[PDB]
Amino acid sequence: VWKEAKTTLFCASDAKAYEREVHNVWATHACVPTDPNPQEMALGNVTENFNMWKNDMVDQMHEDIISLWDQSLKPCVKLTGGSTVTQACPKVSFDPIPIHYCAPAGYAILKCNNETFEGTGPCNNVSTVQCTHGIKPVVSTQLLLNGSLAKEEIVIRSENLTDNAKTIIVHLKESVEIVCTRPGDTRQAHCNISEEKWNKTLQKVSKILQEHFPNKAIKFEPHSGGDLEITTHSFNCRGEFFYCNTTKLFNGTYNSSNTTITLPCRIKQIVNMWQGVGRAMYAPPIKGNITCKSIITGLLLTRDKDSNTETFRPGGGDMRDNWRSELYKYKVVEIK
Amino acid sequence: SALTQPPSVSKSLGQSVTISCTGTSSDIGAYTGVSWYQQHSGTAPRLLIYDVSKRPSGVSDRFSGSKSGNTASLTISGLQTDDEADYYCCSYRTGATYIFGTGTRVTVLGQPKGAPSVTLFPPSSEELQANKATLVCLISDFYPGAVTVAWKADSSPVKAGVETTTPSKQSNNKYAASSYLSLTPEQWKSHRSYSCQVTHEGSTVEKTVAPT
Amino acid sequence: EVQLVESGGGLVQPGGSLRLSCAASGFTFSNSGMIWVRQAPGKGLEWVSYISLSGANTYYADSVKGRFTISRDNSQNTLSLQMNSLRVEDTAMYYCAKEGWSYFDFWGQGVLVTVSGASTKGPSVFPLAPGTAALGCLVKDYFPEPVTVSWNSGALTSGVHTFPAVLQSSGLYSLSSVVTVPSSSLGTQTYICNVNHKPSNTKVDKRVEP
Repeated sequence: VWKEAKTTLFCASDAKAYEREVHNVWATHACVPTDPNPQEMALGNVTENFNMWKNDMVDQMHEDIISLWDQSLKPCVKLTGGSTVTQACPKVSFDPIPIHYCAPAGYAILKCNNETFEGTGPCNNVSTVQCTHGIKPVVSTQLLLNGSLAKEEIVIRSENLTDNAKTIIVHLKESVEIVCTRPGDTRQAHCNISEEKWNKTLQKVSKILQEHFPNKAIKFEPHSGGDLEITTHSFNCRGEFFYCNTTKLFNGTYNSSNTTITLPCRIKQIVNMWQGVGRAMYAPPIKGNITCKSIITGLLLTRDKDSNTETFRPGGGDMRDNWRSELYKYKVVEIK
Repeated sequence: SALTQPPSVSKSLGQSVTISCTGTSSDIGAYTGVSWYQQHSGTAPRLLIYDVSKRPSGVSDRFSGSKSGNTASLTISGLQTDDEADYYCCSYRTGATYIFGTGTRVTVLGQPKGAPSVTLFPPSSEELQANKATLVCLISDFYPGAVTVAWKADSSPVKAGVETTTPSKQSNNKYAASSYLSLTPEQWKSHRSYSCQVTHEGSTVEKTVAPT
Repeated sequence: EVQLVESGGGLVQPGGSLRLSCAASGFTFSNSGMIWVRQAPGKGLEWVSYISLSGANTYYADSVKGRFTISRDNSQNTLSLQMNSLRVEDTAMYYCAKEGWSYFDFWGQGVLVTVSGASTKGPSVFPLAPGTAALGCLVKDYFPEPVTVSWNSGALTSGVHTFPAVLQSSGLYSLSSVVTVPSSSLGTQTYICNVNHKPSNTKVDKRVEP
């Protein structure tokens, strides 16, 4: 029953009542406990079109996290065009928790189970669903953490490379295990990855690239300018804002006790607003070992509009794209 | 290090012709950034095929391109007189470099037989004032591109002082060459007349100038 | 209408220097990569250099590496090629060309760069005196190519045929340019040929009369 529309969606999670940290405290009143039996209805002999970038469902998630982030991590100072603000800024406990969005009455959501689906046009095998699988909301530039992984092969998703400026996005078949650390110079930080995982991924990436763009010599190079967040890999890990050098990881042509590549990060009291234009000031750090093991699930890049070569450079900026990588194969329809 | 083409191929009007283009596993075998180009003698090259098979706007459909393993190929169906030129293929090579083919001269056969229009000029009274004399024999509008040039003083053969171009194709798809006899103003004013004889196919054409 | 206008050709002594310029109009100069291409007399074409749209990425061939320099100005919309330590093997007709992607539509007319140490011999031009008659101009003993012939400053274009030059034993070129005109006009129309041998600053304007 192909009939797309606009609605006001609602959240779902496994929030905890005793708890004091942010995410779940937002969840306890903004939504509902998970139903331990999510069912699926396969639709035999039906194929249907979709355009995987023009979606209100993304915007609602986008607006939710804004209305989440603004009220909970309350900064010390805020500023943009003729306007300055300062409130109380306590350090808070924090983590990412998996979320499902769900469908109101006279209406349901579907699943494009084409694991070889790119974005454009028809989904072959399809089913219907009450609510999506769990996703913890990852606020990150360049890289995609803790999200949804590929099952068959590593596939690429962008509007069209003919319109280059359309940010290109990636999701992977296997996960890269990363650990970041700041010990108890209290500003300078660092991050760690063991070479062999990173080297082969980009090899298998380059191999799927020489196909998508017919003919080439795949070269990887870093960012070229503009503000901090996008030029770096910027992210949150419990009560701060990480900003890490990404210069080494984009390293030219990749060709067909375990050694670790180590990246010089730093933290910032000062952050450029990701919702709109604006620059932000937060509480200084707390003492001790600051660590998170989290896994990379994909990546954002942009086709470099320069040279008869194959220069691919890190993306980011927008967070609507950050939402795109996991909700990809979950849709909007009327029962009629 | 270079892309191998046959140096020359030859077919008739209306027939189809195939040019082969051979490289390595580091250029043609891996890539489809392949482009074909037309060059008439002495003009700027014109884009024909790109990305193995694609045509830009401004190019006749009679042209078509292809790729297999390590070899590119160009196909021209419904051959015309305009199609008589040099042909080159182009490829991206590993390390952002580009490389060109050796060149294939396409000769279209069975064209109209053109008789040579000839003009012979005396040395100017101005050249004789500078103690030089040069006879200019200009041959135009002939086909095919093989001509034999002979010079005569009165009725006797002259071998010394002759310089002749290779015949070269003109604006009207026919051929053009020029032959120059170097003499002294004494050698010119001596003889009653000099004569220029052009042998094309069978017909021999003669022009005569006398010193007056 | 897209154009590529080349200048700066002519003779250089071997080891000497020359700079070529390619002027562009009819499209956005930035957003497109650019290339130089040369053709040795009677030889195959060969790629010289690549520059990217913003610059920064510049690629060179080995038989030229370290001697040639590619640059562009994205304001004036010009491509530049600075050439140093020139050898005779570099003598070629030089072309600038626009990039689509990995392919190259639209080309310059071609500027001939000759690398030779002959003292640049200015040609000697002599008048060749004549319904329908033929007259012309002899461009004798010049080094090097090219020589450009126009009639009445470009006013006479119908009848004109410019011949490919001979290479003499001495090592000097000679061509002739002939035009075919009506027999009545020989007592009203005065005919001028405008020889321009750019490498020797030789601009000659010579009159052809019966």
